[PDB]
Amino acid sequence: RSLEPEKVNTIATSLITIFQGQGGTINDILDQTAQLTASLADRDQAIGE
Amino acid sequence: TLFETITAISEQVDPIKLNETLTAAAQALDGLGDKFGRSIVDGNAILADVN
Amino acid sequence: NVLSETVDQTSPHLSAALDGVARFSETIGKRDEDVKKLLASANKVATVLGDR
Amino acid sequence: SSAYPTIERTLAGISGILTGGGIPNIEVIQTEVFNILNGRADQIREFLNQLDTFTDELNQQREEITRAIDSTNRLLNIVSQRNDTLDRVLTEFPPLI
Amino acid sequence: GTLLDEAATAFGGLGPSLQRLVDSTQAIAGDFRANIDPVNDIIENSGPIIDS
Amino acid sequence: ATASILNPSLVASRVIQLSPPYTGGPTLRDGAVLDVDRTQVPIEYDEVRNQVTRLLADLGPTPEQPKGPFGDIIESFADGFAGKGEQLNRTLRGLSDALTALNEGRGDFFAVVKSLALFVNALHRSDQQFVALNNDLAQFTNSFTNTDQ
Repeated sequence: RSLEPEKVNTIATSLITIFQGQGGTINDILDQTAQLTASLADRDQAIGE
Repeated sequence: TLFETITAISEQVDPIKLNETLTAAAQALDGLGDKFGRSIVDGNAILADVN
Repeated sequence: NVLSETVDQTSPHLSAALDGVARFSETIGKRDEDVKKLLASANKVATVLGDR
Repeated sequence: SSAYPTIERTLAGISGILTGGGIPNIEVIQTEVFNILNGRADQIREFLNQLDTFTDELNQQREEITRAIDSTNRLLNIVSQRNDTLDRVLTEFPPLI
Repeated sequence: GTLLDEAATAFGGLGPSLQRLVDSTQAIAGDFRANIDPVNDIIENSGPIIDS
Repeated sequence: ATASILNPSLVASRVIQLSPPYTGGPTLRDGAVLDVDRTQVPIEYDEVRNQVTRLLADLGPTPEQPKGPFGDIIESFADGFAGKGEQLNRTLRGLSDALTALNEGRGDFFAVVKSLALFVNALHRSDQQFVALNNDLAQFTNSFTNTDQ
């Protein structure tokens, strides 16, 4: 019942349209957010105060 | 040979862990899948206005 | 294949992002009541400021 | 010495996976995933692009953000340690004004 | 086996927590879009006062 | 009613079954005609064999992809997420906690936003007036503090 053709085809085409060549973009997002959140978390005591 | 291969595959699934993983994934979006997509579109508009 | 290659590409840059997001989220998540009370008080004060 | 799995053992393992594995949840999960991706693949792609832009811009200002955090911390510490004077002002000045 | 073990470790009992995460994310994003003109005004007009 | 042809078992006599049992309302009168839009046929063994062969050939291993799409995706997910189970669990818990805390104060936060918007939109045009005011205030309070007493 979960192997219905319409849902599988729509999911597959959408995943293709979304992740086509976006490895570099996602790597950049991960690195930038890692650096920003580490910088913000180094001020845990400051934010608490 | 086909039965041996299927058995070798099936001995690795360990249905307890698969069951808890699938239950967590199903509860994660049990009733909000259109809401999350509308959220992504709304965030797209937000970033298009903020950047 | 697309999912396989995307996971292959963006795997080495994942653990650092997970750790950073976890730490920054725990910075606020262990102060839930304080944040909510702060937002309520800020709502009162800012409404007073904006009305006048 | 060994023995090939029988059809009974193979089907028993498959049935164990199918019953004790939470298979019905899949037909929910996939369904909801469909609702996420129905007619919004282009918009999710451009959202990924704009999120990259936004996160890069914030990372370019993380030093200013932490400097503002330290500065606000110091100012709020001083005001908190003078809160008594703040309370006295709020009690006594509005009637005078 | 390794992937299923990792998925079990990552998604042990996070049903309610992930549900709350997704609901909060969608609500915050929708309300933020509904209130984007005040955010634009704050961003583009708070600079002059603070700079002065 | 929908007349469907059924194959009860591996070897059997196929039968026409009227699927919806009668519960009332109008009834199937004599001489009625059922078109193709309300009839069904069994799956047939040839179709099963054709689809099984097609899916095994197209989604199976190839010389360029020795493990096939499913083998490659499970290998990439197993190696790309090795040792990140606990970290992902902690990140998801923290993110859920923080986002729930923000969502419970979402109305207050956006009330703050809508009020600060009016405050700033009314106080932004007078930036030079504010600089003039601060300089005038310093000049005025300097007039009474030229000496100590």
